[PDB]
Amino acid sequence: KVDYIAANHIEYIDYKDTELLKRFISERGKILPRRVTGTGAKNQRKLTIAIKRARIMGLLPFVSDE
Amino acid sequence: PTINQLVRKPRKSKVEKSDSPALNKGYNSFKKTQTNVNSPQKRGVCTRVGTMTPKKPNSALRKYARVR
Amino acid sequence: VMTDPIADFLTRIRNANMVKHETLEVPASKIKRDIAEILKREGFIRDVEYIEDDKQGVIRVFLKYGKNEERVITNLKRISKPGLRAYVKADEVPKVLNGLGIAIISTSEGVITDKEARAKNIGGEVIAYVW
Amino acid sequence: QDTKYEIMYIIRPNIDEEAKTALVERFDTILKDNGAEVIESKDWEKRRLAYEMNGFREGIYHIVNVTSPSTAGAINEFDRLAKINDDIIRHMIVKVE
Amino acid sequence: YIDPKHLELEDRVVAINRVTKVVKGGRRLRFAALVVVGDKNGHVGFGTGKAQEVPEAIRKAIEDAKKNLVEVPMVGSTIPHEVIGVFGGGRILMKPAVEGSGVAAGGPVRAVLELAGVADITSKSLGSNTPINVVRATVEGLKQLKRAEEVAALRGKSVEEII
Amino acid sequence: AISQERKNEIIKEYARHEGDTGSPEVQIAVLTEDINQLNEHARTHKKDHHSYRGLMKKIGHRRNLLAYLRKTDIQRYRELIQRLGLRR
RNA sequence: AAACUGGGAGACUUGAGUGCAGAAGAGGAGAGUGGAAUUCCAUGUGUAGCGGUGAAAUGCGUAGAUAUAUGGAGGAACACCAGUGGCGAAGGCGGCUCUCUGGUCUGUAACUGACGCUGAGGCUCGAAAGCGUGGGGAGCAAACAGGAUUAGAUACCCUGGUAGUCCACGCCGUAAACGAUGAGUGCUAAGUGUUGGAGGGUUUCCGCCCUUCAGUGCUGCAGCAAACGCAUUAAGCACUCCGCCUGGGGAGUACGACCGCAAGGUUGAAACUCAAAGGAAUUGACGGGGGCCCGUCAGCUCGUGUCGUGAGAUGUUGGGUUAAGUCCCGCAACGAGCG
Repeated sequence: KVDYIAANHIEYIDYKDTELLKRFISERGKILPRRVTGTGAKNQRKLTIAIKRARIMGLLPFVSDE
Repeated sequence: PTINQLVRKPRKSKVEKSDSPALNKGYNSFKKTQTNVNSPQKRGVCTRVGTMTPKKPNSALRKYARVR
Repeated sequence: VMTDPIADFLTRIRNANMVKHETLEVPASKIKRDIAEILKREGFIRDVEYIEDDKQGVIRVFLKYGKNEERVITNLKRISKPGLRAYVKADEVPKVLNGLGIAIISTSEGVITDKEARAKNIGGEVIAYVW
Repeated sequence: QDTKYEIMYIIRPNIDEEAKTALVERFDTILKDNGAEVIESKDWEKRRLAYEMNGFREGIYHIVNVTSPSTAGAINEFDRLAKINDDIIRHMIVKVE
Repeated sequence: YIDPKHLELEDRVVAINRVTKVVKGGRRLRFAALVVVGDKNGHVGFGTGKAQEVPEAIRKAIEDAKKNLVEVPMVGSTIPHEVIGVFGGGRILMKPAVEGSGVAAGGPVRAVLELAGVADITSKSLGSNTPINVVRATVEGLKQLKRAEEVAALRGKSVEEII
Repeated sequence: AISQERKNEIIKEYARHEGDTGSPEVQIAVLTEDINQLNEHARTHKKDHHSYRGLMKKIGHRRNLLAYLRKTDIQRYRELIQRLGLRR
């Protein structure tokens, strides 16, 4: 379990690269805890702001069943 | 307290009171009633007589009077 | 904020004595050096060495222990305090612990022990009891 | 100095290819008339959406890059004009650093 | 260390206490005893024990009391200096007295003081007056008494240099 | 609240020698600029009780430094408080 | 006389502030905006129930309910993230974007040169409920109505339902407003988590080892405590300044005074009456407390030790086994008596 944002030395998150974001949300769209993904305390805050930003701009589903 | 608090406002003790307070009396003749004159006894006239029953758990009829 | 450096010195000595280890360091001062010499002359301290670099300090004290690691100073007390000062007259000089302990007094001719003061017949401010 | 923003809006899908240029140039102008130095303006991609916004499930994304002093009344003008249009669906203004 | 119990010792009762323990049905009762022990020469110990009758209790207590003993220095029928002994809510002050003045001391402390051969001393209890804690505080205060020789030895001095 | 160019702009005229960021003249002048700007912000946002705390603490700091300057040199004190426009 | 405290002329940089370079954050005020759900409305399909309880009933329904599908309207709260995590002097602060703004932490060593600490009287802020003026009003809900239950039920349970809960501006000024622990400063063993930084090494070290600041938790020593316990975030050792206490009732009452539209708040007695009222722990008995077992039960005590300031404890608790305090193993206990 290694912080994948520390795997690369990635500085900015940009809420647009929905390819990176899509691995922190479950198979239903809900945000996964800091445990099940092994990220840090502040990268988690940035990631959460990122995907909340994404959902509003219609890049990402709020709920996904239909 | 700090000794500065004590100097701002000193210590005050409690005031004691008798349990025979009707024995420091004064006349009711010319003006009014004076409190300096601690007595060992006082006299009076009995305005009634009779008996009364004590507290718990005694039992009797104890003689008494009322006196002016 | 610090308001009594003499009391701070005394409590360093007592705190490091009760835990029974063999060194101690304080920021220096003309009065603390005086009472460190008085503590050395009577037999409570083993030594005192004077380093000094760029601020006041420092003063290093070397405590002293018995033959079975028992303590030669048993307590230590500050008498005159900033907030209630204690002045003593030549016939009021105290005798701490029936002579088995010392008092420390500041007079017009030095900071001296309580024997040296009732031999000269003067008095002054009372710093401390160490018994 | 200044502050950098990134404006990102979503055009209507079913418009032609001249009203689109008209809209882009229109908003570039009305950014610049209030002292907002625009420094990039592009199209991005045609995507479908994760939910329908008004009745639309596709839209064209456009991003701009702009600096300005933090007090200029420019970047609020974009908001005030964008929420009353008919071809734009959403916008997000965001400080960039 | 152990002052070993091999002397001529005159004991003394200081207290007894009817003490119960409620069980199924009614009540049990024992007797607790507090005893002092010494030889009126400077060796004093205290000890307590309980049994079902008073003689058995006082016996077990003297048994216990002899296992402990303290040295109690003095300089001519008078304690060397002034001490304050504290043990759990019992505070006892003791002063050196004048030749032939006696012991002015309360109930529990005077037993302790008389069975160590103390002759002239003044006391006062600034605390609680439960016999056990008074006795324990008094013995706690004797243990602070310092001989004049030992002080001169610990420091680098001689006697007649600090007295 | 003042920018970092206003600040140096006004500490380059109440300095005494060069390299003079201390010197209670500098500190009370910069604090005066701050208190003015914060008074503006309070007039606009008068139910921001959490910024008024900082306003009051700045005022306390300035009054303390003024007391110090006075108790040690009255000439510098008078000249300042004339130059800066206070002492109502 | 001249050590200390006070006064006068100087000098210094460690306390305190400033500059320079960086870091984190549901700190505050204003203005917009998003999706999930509840309610009502409109329309299609659709047949007799739905709802509710320990059981029922009141209620809604054949003027077509509930369900189910699509569209609108309005209000309030922000799932996952989310954590003995973060921020704030406290009260408190959780969707997102922008504008205005307060404080903290870390490194450095330009600068000033004791500028510091505490703070009666005074001012500022202060959960919920409540009051005034004008808006808003979906869900919930004092008062109130109807149904039940009971000996009775002006309650608990069910169906409804008004103020209020929401916004702007004024007032009120109290809570178990709590860590029942005032603020500043120095000193005194160790072990282990987590939040934000700074240095050195190995160096993809950016994931590891060591050191070091500031927060936040757990365990534990000296010392302290009446025991409970506390313990570098002290309830330890010490100095400075403020607030407050002196048996229980009467009583936060009466009287006067200030404050408030009101409700009320702050200040604050005595006459008389009792010999107790309390804190913490101990052995029993009980519980409409819990767990293990079984179908003539298997329990009740003492001596010498050790533990506890003390009443007291241990043994007689724990694992296994047994019909069994019947046996074994372990254990400050080792043995004994009636069962």
